[PDB]
Amino acid sequence: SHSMRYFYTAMSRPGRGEPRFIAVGYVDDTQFVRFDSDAASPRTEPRAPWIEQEGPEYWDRNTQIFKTNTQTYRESLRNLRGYYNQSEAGSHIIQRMYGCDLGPDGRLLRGHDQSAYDGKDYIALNEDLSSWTAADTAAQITQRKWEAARVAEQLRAYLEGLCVEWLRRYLENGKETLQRADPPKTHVTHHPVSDHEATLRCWALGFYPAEITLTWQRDGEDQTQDTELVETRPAGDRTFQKWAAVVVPSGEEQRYTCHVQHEGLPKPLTLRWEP
Amino acid sequence: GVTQTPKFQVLKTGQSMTLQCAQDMNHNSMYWYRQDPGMGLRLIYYSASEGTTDKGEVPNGYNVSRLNKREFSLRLESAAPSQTSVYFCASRTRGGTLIEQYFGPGTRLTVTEDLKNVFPPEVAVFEPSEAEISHTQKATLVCLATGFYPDHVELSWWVNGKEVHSGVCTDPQPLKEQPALNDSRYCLSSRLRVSATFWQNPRNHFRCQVQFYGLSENDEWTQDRAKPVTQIVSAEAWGRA
Amino acid sequence: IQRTPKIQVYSRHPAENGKSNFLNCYVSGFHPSDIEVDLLKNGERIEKVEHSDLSFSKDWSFYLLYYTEFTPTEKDEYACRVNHVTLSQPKIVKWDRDM
Amino acid sequence: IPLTEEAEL
Amino acid sequence: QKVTQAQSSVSMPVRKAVTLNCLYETSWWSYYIFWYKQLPSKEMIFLIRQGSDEQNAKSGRYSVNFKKAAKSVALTISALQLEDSAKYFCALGEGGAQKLVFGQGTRLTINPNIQNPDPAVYQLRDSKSSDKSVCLFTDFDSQTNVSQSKDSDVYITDKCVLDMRSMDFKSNSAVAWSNKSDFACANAFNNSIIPEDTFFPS
Repeated sequence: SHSMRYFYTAMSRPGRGEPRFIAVGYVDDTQFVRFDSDAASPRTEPRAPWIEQEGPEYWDRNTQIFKTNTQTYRESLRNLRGYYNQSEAGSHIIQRMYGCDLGPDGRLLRGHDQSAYDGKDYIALNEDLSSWTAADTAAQITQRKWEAARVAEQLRAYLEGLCVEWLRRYLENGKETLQRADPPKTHVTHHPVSDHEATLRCWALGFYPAEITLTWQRDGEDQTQDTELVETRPAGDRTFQKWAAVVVPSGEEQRYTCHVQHEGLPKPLTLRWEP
Repeated sequence: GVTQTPKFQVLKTGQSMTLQCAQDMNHNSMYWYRQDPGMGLRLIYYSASEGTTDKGEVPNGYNVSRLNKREFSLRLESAAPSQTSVYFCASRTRGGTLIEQYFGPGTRLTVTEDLKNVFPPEVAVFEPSEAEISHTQKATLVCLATGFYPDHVELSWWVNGKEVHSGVCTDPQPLKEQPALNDSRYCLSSRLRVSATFWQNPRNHFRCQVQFYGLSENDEWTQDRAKPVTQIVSAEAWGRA
Repeated sequence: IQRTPKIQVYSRHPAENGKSNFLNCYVSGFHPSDIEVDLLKNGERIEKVEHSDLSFSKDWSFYLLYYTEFTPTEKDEYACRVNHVTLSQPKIVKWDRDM
Repeated sequence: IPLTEEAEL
Repeated sequence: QKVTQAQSSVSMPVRKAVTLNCLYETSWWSYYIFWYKQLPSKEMIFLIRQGSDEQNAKSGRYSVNFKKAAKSVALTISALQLEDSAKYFCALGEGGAQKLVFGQGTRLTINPNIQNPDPAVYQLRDSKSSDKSVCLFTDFDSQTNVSQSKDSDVYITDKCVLDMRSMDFKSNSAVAWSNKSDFACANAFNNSIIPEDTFFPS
């Protein structure tokens, strides 16, 4: 279920210069492009080896788009400041996520386009790719303008067309990394915390993509509410790490098993603490 | 919409001229194009928004300035005959699908080596043929505007206090009186056809009116003939039994 | 509208005394985007520390990865220093090889 | 590739 | 060229349909094609747009046959009216900037249905203000074409369609004039192929 996503950030900074526009693109959990208008001569830069297979026109054209976006989001920030009757002295941020989910037939499974203002939902393209959900009265102004401008029709064409076509292209150009799931390396540790309790921590290291399920079971019963589960974290080499811990009564450790589900595993793993 | 001034302009080789454009549609993207006769439009400069002009993207012989959100200017710094063209300004919205460009009415600009080449039209109205009236019970008046340069004219027919369009046909483009020449003067013909009974009433008043665009009061003129300034040249006819 | 950052201090590879590795500090779940992060070696600011690009999660909160090359010992103690508009005093998280 | 052109909010 | 309109001129009777071809070249992954018509006043009128990621465009009497692989984007105008006579331009707008590249255009002439042809050449009355003699070729069927004169002192204009709206009457005409004493309407249009039944009054 591959996907392509772009994440846009535009932040106003009155007095400290023009609004800053940042764009990053992802195929699944792999970042492949970056644009930051804060550079002296801003350019789109590669963030994955396979995107460097594109020719010079690709980079020039992406830079043109993102440079234009820098100017367009400056106007959008002014518009929203007017919608909310906000002062010209405060700093505000627009965030946006959009992209396509690839179905098994090589065509669009689901399209996405969501925006936020100051960290709160603002407007979103509905699943039919033909209508919008506005969060508040201000976003209903954007909705009316985008209904008349037919923005949903533009987005639907992109999501069903170029987004799918170029995601399939990237998946091919980098299939030796993008289409190779890396299974986690796994082990279980044991730490006493009292005379009668101990910590069982189940580790998953070096896996890709980030999607994974680590669960503890006691006599085959899920221990979700009792499990400390840290956020999946990046290793720095495009792989990820995660662990799950449970505090158990001393002497029950054999009743506890760790279950690891990941795309790179031939079969789901069942792990125990082995003294 | 998109407005442009001036609508017509004649220049001597080496003169400067600034063309003005404005759009009231809240657009950001604006354009200057030029159209040589018989050709399509060709881009001169694209202004995505207010800001400093990239002189490296401005073709030689032109200056452009985005004055504000609405106003966009194009200057010929030293007019050359090859810059004879119809200059179009355009604007568009960005985003969505309705991104087609709105064009201004254009500036029809002719550059000539000597303003002694500029002549207003002679305008004459020719009354209907008696043979046409008896054969068809209709009456066709013909208006001829001849000997004008540049080809910057607007012809209209006026009947009993109104500009009319029914029964009217004007040539879509002028003809060169001497096609083998480059500074040739131009001709234009137009017809107005009415019923015999309408033509036969002497109370009916027909007028062929040709707005010509030429020199202004700021231009110098040393020739002995009248200064060929922008002016209306007209000819009239009244019905007769 | 403010969200305080989470912090994780860890290594790219399992820690071994004397073997080269990477020291990671992962800040996430914070808002707004302005944040200050410094890596510490026994309290001293580790010089020349890189960081990943700025992105955000599905809940619009931001996250960044700060990393540097280092070499663990049996005595060296590392930590991460983070300051944010939601923190009165900057919070310090010491590195635990089992976390 | 990104969306080729952006609308103002 | 980057945009090619291979038809220089097209004629089609009223109430019928016409297809205007356009070929383009581009390496952009995203673009639009636009069709405009231009009036003799030089006014540009937008007709229809075709996005590279969109299905075949249709807008009223205008439709686009978008063959993306062949980069062909022909415009079809159905139920033609006399008002459709104009010069039609195909324009390519690439990427974000939309710096339009225009074809050379195609002049479309919609011919009226002359119900009761009465081809004739009439001499109009001389103007006391002018030295020119004027002849009018009129009421011929739309199958007749008007050629320029072989005499340098005789000027001839192309055929023109007028519509007497209150009488539901359309007629073609062309004008010929000269100030020479050897000029006569009996020979004004000798260089054209005029109908054999053309009326020359006494």
